[PDB]
Amino acid sequence: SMEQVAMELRLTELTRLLRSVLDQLQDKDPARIFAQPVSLKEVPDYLDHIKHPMDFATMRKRLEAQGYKNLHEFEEDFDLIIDNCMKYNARDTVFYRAAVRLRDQGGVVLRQARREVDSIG
Ligand SMILES: CC(=O)NCCNc1ccccc1
Repeated sequence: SMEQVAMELRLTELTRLLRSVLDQLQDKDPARIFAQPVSLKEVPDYLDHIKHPMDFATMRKRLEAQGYKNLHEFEEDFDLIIDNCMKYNARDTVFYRAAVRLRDQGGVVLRQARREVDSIG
């Protein structure tokens, strides 16, 4: 139907906007601490601690599959990256501190993205 095509066009455009957001957010992790999933070969007990792991590569996979239906779904995955890190790692670690910085610097990018998504429809 024409309606389904129009809907798919909107999804494609959302994916394009979210791709830009994702690149901007990942730029705020220059150490690439959150770039890949935590390896069970390196951290064997990780899944005993964290029930819903997330990372930028996994987000990018879901993104390119047009698996984010709205910004809220995207933000919930971004939030997992930060919240998981701030649970698993203690406050005086380079990991926790990177998560704080990513949260702070990313809020700016997400504040604008929320307005843009509301604007464009
Ligand atoms: C994203 C995150 O929580 N990173 C810290 C915990 N994972 C870790 C993996 C290899 C070596 C040291 C630590």
